[PDB]
Amino acid sequence: MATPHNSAKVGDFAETVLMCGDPLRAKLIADNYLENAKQVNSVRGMLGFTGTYKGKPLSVMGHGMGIPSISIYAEELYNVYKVKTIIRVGTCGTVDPNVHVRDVCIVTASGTDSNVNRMRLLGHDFPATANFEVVSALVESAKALNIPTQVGKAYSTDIFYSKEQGLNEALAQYHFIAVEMESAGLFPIADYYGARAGCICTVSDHIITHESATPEERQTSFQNMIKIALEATLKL
Amino acid sequence: MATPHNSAKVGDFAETVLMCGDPLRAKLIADNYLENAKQVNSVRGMLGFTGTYKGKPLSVMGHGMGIPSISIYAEELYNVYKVKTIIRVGTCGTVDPNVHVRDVCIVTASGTDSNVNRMRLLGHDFPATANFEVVSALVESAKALNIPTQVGKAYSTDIFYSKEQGLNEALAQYHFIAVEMESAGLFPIADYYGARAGCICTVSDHIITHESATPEERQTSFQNMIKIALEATLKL
Amino acid sequence: MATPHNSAKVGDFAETVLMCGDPLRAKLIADNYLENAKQVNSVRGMLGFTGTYKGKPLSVMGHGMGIPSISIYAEELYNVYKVKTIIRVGTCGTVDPNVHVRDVCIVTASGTDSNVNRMRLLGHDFPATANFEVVSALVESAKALNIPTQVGKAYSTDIFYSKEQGLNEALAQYHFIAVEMESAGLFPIADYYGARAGCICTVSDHIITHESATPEERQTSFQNMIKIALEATLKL
Amino acid sequence: HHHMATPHNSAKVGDFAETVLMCGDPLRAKLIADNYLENAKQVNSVRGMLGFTGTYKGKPLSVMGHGMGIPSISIYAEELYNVYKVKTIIRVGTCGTVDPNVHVRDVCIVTASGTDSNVNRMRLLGHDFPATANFEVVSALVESAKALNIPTQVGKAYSTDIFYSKEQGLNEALAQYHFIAVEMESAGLFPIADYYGARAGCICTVSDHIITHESATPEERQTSFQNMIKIALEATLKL
Amino acid sequence: MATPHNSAKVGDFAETVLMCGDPLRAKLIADNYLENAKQVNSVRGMLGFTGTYKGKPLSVMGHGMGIPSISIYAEELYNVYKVKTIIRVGTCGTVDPNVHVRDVCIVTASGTDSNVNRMRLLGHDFPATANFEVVSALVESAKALNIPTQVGKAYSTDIFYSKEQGLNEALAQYHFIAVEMESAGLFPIADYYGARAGCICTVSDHIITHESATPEERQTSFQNMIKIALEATLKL
Amino acid sequence: ATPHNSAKVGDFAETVLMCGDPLRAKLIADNYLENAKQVNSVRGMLGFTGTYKGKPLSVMGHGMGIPSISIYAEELYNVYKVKTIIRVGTCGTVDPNVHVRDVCIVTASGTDSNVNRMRLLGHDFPATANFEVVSALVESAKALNIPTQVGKAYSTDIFYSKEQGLNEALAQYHFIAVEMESAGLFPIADYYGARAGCICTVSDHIITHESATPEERQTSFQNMIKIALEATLKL
Repeated sequence: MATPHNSAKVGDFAETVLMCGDPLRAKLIADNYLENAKQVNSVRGMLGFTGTYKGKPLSVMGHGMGIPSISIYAEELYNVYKVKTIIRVGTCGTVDPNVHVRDVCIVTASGTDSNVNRMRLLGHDFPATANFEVVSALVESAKALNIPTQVGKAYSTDIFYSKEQGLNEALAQYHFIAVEMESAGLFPIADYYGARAGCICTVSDHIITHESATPEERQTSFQNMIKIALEATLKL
Repeated sequence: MATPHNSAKVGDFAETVLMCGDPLRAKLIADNYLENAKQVNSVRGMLGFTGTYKGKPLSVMGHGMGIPSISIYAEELYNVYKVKTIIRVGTCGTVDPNVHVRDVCIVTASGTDSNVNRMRLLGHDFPATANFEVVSALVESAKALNIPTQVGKAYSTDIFYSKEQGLNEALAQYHFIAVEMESAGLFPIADYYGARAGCICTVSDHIITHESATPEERQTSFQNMIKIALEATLKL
Repeated sequence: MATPHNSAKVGDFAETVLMCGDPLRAKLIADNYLENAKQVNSVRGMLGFTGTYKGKPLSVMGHGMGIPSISIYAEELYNVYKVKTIIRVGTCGTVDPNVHVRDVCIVTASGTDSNVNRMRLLGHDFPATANFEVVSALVESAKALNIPTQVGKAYSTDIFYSKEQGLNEALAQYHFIAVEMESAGLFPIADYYGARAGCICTVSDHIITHESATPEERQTSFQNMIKIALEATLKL
Repeated sequence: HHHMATPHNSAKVGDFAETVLMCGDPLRAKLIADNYLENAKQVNSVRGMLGFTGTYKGKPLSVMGHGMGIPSISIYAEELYNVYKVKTIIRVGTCGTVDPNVHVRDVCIVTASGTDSNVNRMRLLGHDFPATANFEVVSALVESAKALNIPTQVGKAYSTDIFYSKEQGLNEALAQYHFIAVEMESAGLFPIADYYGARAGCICTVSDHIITHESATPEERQTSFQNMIKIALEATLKL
Repeated sequence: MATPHNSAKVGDFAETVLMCGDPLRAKLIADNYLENAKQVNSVRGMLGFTGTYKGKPLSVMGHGMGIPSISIYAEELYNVYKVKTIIRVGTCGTVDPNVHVRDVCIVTASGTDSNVNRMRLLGHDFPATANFEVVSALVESAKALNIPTQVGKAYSTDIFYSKEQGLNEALAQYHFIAVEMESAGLFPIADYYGARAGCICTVSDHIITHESATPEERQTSFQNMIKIALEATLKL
Repeated sequence: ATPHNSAKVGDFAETVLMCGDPLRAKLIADNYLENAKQVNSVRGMLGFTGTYKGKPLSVMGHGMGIPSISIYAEELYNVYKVKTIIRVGTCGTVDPNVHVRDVCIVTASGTDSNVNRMRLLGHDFPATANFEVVSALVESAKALNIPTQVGKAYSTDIFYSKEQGLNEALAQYHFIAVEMESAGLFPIADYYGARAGCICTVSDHIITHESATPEERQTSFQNMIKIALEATLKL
C-alpha cells in the first residue's frame, strides 16, 4: 500500500481535501455534496472519497480523534498524496461569552496542551497557525452566503474528559472561540510541507453556560459550515 | 446515546474488553474467536462486539490511533460501561537489540512524549503501569501455550512519523521493547477508576535494523498474541 | 501620573495606536505623517504622540525593546487609556528561503522563547495571534498600494544575540517569515482586554544567507511599511 | 579512586554476590547480615555505608546500605551493576501510603515508581521514562509472600526528593491514582538496572498512612520488617 | 555605528559603567555626580554618558525595561566596548518582612521567571550571581559611609503587571529582598565575557504591606544608593 | 527527636560544619574540636558538638545528594534551632583557570534537581549563600595566606554523568565547583531565616583529567578546614 494507513494510490486524492473526525460524516459529505465521488480509502474504516464540487476536484476523508490521529493522516496526504490544501471541518465547544451555540467559527490559530509543537521548535512556543489565504477564503465565502461567522483562536486538547480546574476560565479570559481536539496538530504539518491548512467548526455546546444545540440546529449549522467550506475550495 | 462516541447501553460490554486500534481488526477478532457475538457499537466506525471466549463473556472494540483517541473510549468503558479490565492488543516496532520482528511483547509499563500523565500528577513523573494480575495472566498464558515472550517497557508516542534525533538510541539503551501509540494513555485511566489494564503487542518492524515481518510472520505473531490474550481473560 | 510609565491623561491617546520599539522613530512618524500632532508622553524618553492621519485620530508611541517592555506599555494603553487597536511596526530578520531583504511581512501569529504566554494559560501553548480584521486591513492596504507582502508567522525572541544552535534551521523548516522581539507579548494582552492588535515588519537581514539591507533600502522599506500601516488605520 | 574499586566502596571485584538486598540505613543492612546471612563478611565500610556478603540457605547473597535519596542510591547501584557485576538488586525498606485501601503493616511490592526527580527525564530526551521493576523480581516477591501466607499489595510507588514535603494536593493526586507506597529511592534504581541489562525490584512495609495519620507501633514495625525480609530472602532463592 | 543600538565609538565607555532602566535617571546621575561629563549615546533615546567620579573615569547609561533590553546593551558593552564592570542601580519592590521602603538592597543573586538562563545551561538551574568583588565593594562602601544595607536575593520578572497567585508569598517565605526586572539577565552575560556585574537598588514599595516611600524618602534612599555605588567604583 | 537524629534541641551548637562522609565528620571533631561529644549516630550519620577556640561548634555528616542533605539540614534549622551551616567538602572543576588543590568558596549553586523550582512556582530560584558566611570564609583565607576562588558551584543529582555538552557550558559561564549538595542547602536556610555557605577543595579537573595525589588531598583538606573553623569565630 502507498502508506500503512491508506489504500489510496498516489493521484487518488485531489489537491484540496476536506477532513472531519468521523469517517461516517466524511461519507455524508461525499454523498450529499460531491459529484461522481469514488471511495479511495477504507483502511481502519477511515473512509475517504474523491469527486468534484462545481467542476473542481475535491476529496473528503475522516481523520479520527485527536492530534496523533490527524497527524498520521495529514502527514501522509501532504507527503505521499501531494495534497496542497486541507480544510478541517468539525464541531466544537466554546467558552467565549459572546459566542453562542449554532455559531460558525473560522480558526486563525490554535493553542494546545499537546507536546507535539514544542518538539518541532526546540521546546519553544510554536503557534499552530492557519494559512491566511484559507482563512480569508472561508471568511469571504461566508459573507457571500450571508452566514455570520466568528474568527479567532481555537484550543486543541488531548483530553476530551477534562478534569483541569481553571482551564475554561483562562480560555474565556483570552477569548478562545472554539475548543476541539485536532487543529493544533494539522497546521504545523502543513507548514513543514510548504502547504496550506485551515479549520472551520460549528458550536454545539457552550462549555460555561451549558447551552446545547438541538439536533435540528446541529443539522442547520452543519449545512451552513459545509457550504462555506465547499465554496471556499473554489477560491483556493 | 449512553456516550457521544458509543451507542451501546450500560451492560452491553463485558467486564473484560480487548481493544486494538483498527476497528476492522476488532471485527476480525470477534468473527474468528468469539462465539455468541453481537455488534454493540458502530459510532464513528469504531466497531465493538460482545460475545464469549470458551464460555466467558468478553468484548472486543477498536480504540483508534493515539492517546487522545483511546482515552475517550477507555474513560467511557470504565466510567459508563463499568468495565473492570481492558487488555490492549496491537502491533509495535522495537528498538531493542535482543527483540526481533515476529516477537510478542507483554508490557509492564509505558513511557511517553505526551503531556497527559504529567497533567494528572502535578507535573511529575507518573509511570503508566500495567496491572500486575493482568501482566501475570498474560505471562502465564504464554507459558502454558509454549509461546516465548518479551516482557518489559513500551514507549507510547504521539508522533508516528518521528523526526527526533537520538530517541531510538536512548530507547534501545534502556531496553524499551515496544514502540506504539496508546498504552501510556490507558493505564492511568484504569488507575483513576480503580480498574485494571494491560497490553500485549506483536513486533512488526525493527526500527534500528529496519527488518520487517513478512505477511506470513505477521499472521503467526497475531495468532500467538491473540491466543495469549484470550486465554488470559479466562484467568481474570 | 495615570501610570508609572506614562504621563498622558486618560483620553490623550486615540483609539488606534501605532507602536515601534525606537521612540525616536515614533517621533519621526508623528513629525512626517501625523497632522496637528502633540506629544503626550516623555516618561523614560518613551515618546508618544497623538494627532490625525487624513483627519482620523491616530497616536504613535515607542514601546522599547523586548516582551517585558512592550507588555508594560501595551497593558497600560489598553487598560488605562482605553485603546482599541495597536499595530506594531518595525524591522525583522528572516530565515525563510523564499523571503528576501526588503520584503514586507504581515504577522498572523508569533512564536516565542518567552514564558509569558505559558504563564497566562496554565502552562499550555497559547498562540500569540493577530486580530483578523487588523491582518486583513494591512493586507488590503498593501494591495491598494501595489506593495507585495509576505503573510505568516513571526518568532519573538528574548535574546537578540542568539547563541542557539539549530534554531534558525527549525524556523526555516516551518516557514517562519519574521524574527523580531515583541509581537508575541502584544497579542495576548490585546486578547485579555478584548481588543485588537497586529504587526507589520520589513526584512532588514537574511539570518541564514547573510544579505543585509543598505541604509537606503532600509529607508525605502520603512516608507512602504509605514504607508501600509497608516492606510490600514483608515479601514479600522 | 587512588586504590579502591570505586570512589565510594572498598569491596574488591567479586566481593558482592550476584544478588544484593539494599536498604537506606547501613545499620539495618548490618542487622540483616547478622540475623539472616551465614558465612558473612563485611565488604564495605566507606562512608559508614556497611555492606556484607554471605549466603542465605546456601545461595550467595549480599546486603548493603544505599543512603537516603535518588542521588545516593544511584551512586551505589551504578557501581554495583557496573564494577561489581551484580545482576539483581532488591530494595527493602519502609514507606508511607496514601491509598484508601492500604493500611499500616501492609507489605507493598513495587511494580513501578513515579518521581519528582529530573533524573529519568534526563535519560530519555526529556520524556516520561517509567521507572519499572523487573517482572521476574516482582513475581518472585509475590510468590514468596504467597508461600509464606503473608498478604501483599502490588502496585506503584512514588519516590520523592523531599522528605519534608510542603506540596499541596500531591497526596490527594497520589491517592486518586492508587499509588501504594511513598518513599525516596526506587525511581532512581530501576532505570540504572535497565542501562546495565540487569534486574531490580522493591518491597516496603507501610509505617504510616499519610492521609488518615495512622502509624504503626514499634512492635507492629518489627513484625512488618520480619515479614518483609523473609519474603525478600525467600525470593532470592528463586532469582 | 559600533553596534545597532549605540552610537558611541569604542573607548567612549569607561571600564566601569553604572546602568539604570530610565535614561532620564542616567542623565540625572551624570549631571549631579559626574565631572567632565559628555554624552556618548543617544540611539533610541537610551542616553549614556562618560565623565569622572573623584578623578576616575566612569560611565552611566540607561538599559531600558526588562531582561531582553538590558541583555542587548550589556552584551554590547562587554563585547564591543570592552567594559569590565557593570553595576546596575535602580528601584525595586520588596516582599521581605524585615525590609522596609527607603532601604538599600545589595543583590547577591537574582531569580527569574525568564527562560534566558535555562537556555544557557542545557535547561538546568543557572543562578544569576553577582560578582563577589563587586558585592564586596558595595558592602564595604556602604559600611564606610555608615549607610545600613540589606544584602541578599532579588527576583527579576518579565511581567510588571503580575496576575500570578502565590508568587509574592513564596518570595517572602524565602526572603527575597528585591523585586525588579533586569538583574537576572545581566549577571550571566558578565560570566560569559569573564567580566563583573552587580546590582544595588532602593526599596520604593512593600508589595505585601503596601507601604510606599514618600518623595523625601525616595530622595534620601537614592542619595544613599548612588553614593554607595560611586564610592565602590573607586575600589574596582 | 527526629527519625534521622537522636539528638535533642540544645545538643547542636548554633553553628554547624557539615560534610558528606560521616567518618570525615568524626575526623574533624577528633582533630579540631575541644570537649567534643557525639550527639548522633542514627544511620551511621555521625554528629558531634564541642568548641573551637572557646566557641560552641558542631560537625555532622550529611550523606550524598540533595535529598539527603535536605533531611539533615531541615531538621537542624527547624528542630535543633541551628543558625549557620557551613558545608565543607571536595569538588571537581571545569573552569580553565581553576586547578586541583584550589580552594573554592561558593556564592551560589546551580543544579539539575527540581527541588528549587518546586519551592518557587516553577521559576528560577538561585540557591544563594549568605553573604556574611561567604565574607567570613574569604577573610579567614586571607588571614591565613591561602589563595581562594570565589564563585558559582553546580550541584548535580548524578555523579555518573552521561550528559553531553554540560561541562563545556559550565566552563563557558565560569562555574568553579561541581558537587552534589549545596544547591539543596541554601534554600532551606532561606526558609528558616538562617544562614548557609559552602567551601570545597578541588580534587579533580573534569576537563584536563588532572587529579590530586594523596599528599595534595591532605594539604587541601587541612587548608579548607582551617578556613572554615576560623570563619566560625567571626560568625
